[PDB]
This record gives sequence, C-alpha cells and structure tokens, in this order.
Amino acid sequence: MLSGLNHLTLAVSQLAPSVAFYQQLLGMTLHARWDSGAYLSCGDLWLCLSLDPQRRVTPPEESDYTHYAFSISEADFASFAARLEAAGVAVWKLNRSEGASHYFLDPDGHKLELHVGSLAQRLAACREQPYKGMVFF
Amino acid sequence: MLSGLNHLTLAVSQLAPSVAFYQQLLGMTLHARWDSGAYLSCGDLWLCLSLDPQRRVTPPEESDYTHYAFSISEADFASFAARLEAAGVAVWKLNRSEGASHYFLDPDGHKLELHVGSLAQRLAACREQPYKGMVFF
Ligand SMILES: CC(C)c1noc(=O)[nH]1
Ligand SMILES: [Mn+2]
Ligand SMILES: [Mn+2]
Repeated sequence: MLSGLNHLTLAVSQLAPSVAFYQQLLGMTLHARWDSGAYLSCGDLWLCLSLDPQRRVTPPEESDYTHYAFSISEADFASFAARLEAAGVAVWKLNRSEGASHYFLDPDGHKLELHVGSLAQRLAACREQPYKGMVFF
Repeated sequence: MLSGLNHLTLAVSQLAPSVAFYQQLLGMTLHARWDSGAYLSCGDLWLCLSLDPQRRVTPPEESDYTHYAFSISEADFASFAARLEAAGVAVWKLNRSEGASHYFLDPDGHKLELHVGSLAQRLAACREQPYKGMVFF
C-alpha cells in the first residue's frame, strides 16, 4: 500500500537560478547539489531539482493546471506573498475562492501555490456549498 | 515559513478513468468527486484531480523529467510493481539511478514512481557513491 508522497522532482533548465529561488527566496533547506541536480527539503517534503535539457521556460498560458501547493500559516501568508511580489515573481491566477491562496510561478514556469488550510477544512466548506455534481464518500 | 506540501493538483483529460487509476489501481482514498474534479488522499498527501481540456498526452520521451514519487515499504515494493505491470501500465525511463524505484505513467502521461527509502537514506547512499560534482551541506 502507498503511504504518502516520497518526493517531488521538478525539471529545471538552469540549476543556479532554481536553487536560488527554492533555497534563498522560498527558504527551503539545501542538502546536496551535483552537476545535474539538487536535493532540498521543506518540512517533510523532499524536493529534487533535476537539470533537464528538455525543460523549456513555459509561459502559464501554454501549460495546464497541474500545480504544487505549499503550506503556510495565515499569520505568515501576507508577508510571504509580499516578499514574492518584491522579488518580481509572476502571478498566474487570482484567488477567486474563499480561503487564502497565492498563485506564483517558478523560474521555469512550474505553477506553484501558497495555501492556508487542510483537506478536512476544504471538505467541510464543500459540504456546506457543494460544487456542481458533488458526491462524498 | 513554508512547512511542506499542502496539496498536489494534476490536470486530467477525462475524470472517470483518472479516478479509477488512483483509487482502484493505486489504492488511494476517494473523498469526493464532482463534475470537474476529485479529492483523494494517500497518507498525508492531498491529491486533487482537475478536469482540464488543455491537458495533452505526450510520449514520455518528449516530456521532461518532472515526476511524482510515492512511498512504499520494502516488503510491498516488488508485488505492487508486478501488479502494475500485469495491469498493462506503461513505463518510462529516467536518466539516472536513484535507488529502489519503479517508474510508471498515469493515463494522462504524468510521470509517477514507486520508491523505497527516505531522503536521509538517499543522502547516505550518495555519500558512498556520489553523483558527479556532488557537495553535501
Ligand atoms: C479545481 C479546484 C476546485 C481545486 N481544488 O484544489 C485545487 O488545487 N484546485
Ligand atoms: Mn491548488
Ligand atoms: Mn524520483
């Protein structure tokens, strides 16, 4: 049986800007780097950056909705988003829902999100105002 | 301060075959489904499947190395991988070895992996046989 997410690997076009983004701007811990990759952690998350000649810097209009959301407390949310805005990090979507989300891009166009709240909270909100066709199990 | 992964959202071209893959084949827990998405969990992982007509199915040879690995125990690894092969799940290939892993594709061409071992175990293995240019912090 599967027990959780083991690691998330992102393909990157250039290692140095990606390490700077994840380690210095986002504050993740850098454990190791080599000529074609790096290992970082963010809480329990193991993140691998893999240098890939096939990776293109992809505008948000040209990629689908696949995205990766990081946990943050409500108290820290606004100052963290403001840090990203000062650094010139692009936003790919406005939050149109209740609850706190900030949608931002990494240097290669991977779609990222800051989100406050758990699955249990989302399910409780949906039980009150379900999406079209929603069934619970 | 970021504290880990909040959720993983995958864009899918057809909801029902994707839900069946993650729930029936991979054994993830289905919490809710609606006309354009589903919420599942795998241990601590919150997985969202989102119906996206912009999702294309690309051969693994022409998509980049971005991929998502799930944890499995040493005792369950070989029999789970054998079950995926017997179900006809397609494989893909990574450029380097990262330990005990099985690489497979989901119905929309997302690159998945079964992996045995933690980041700490990977770092210890790399100390004994490092990648080219490796530095440990
Ligand atoms: C599709 C939408 C309701 C959604 N829920 O979590 C996401 O990441 N997107
Ligand atoms: Mn999201
Ligand atoms: Mn991997």
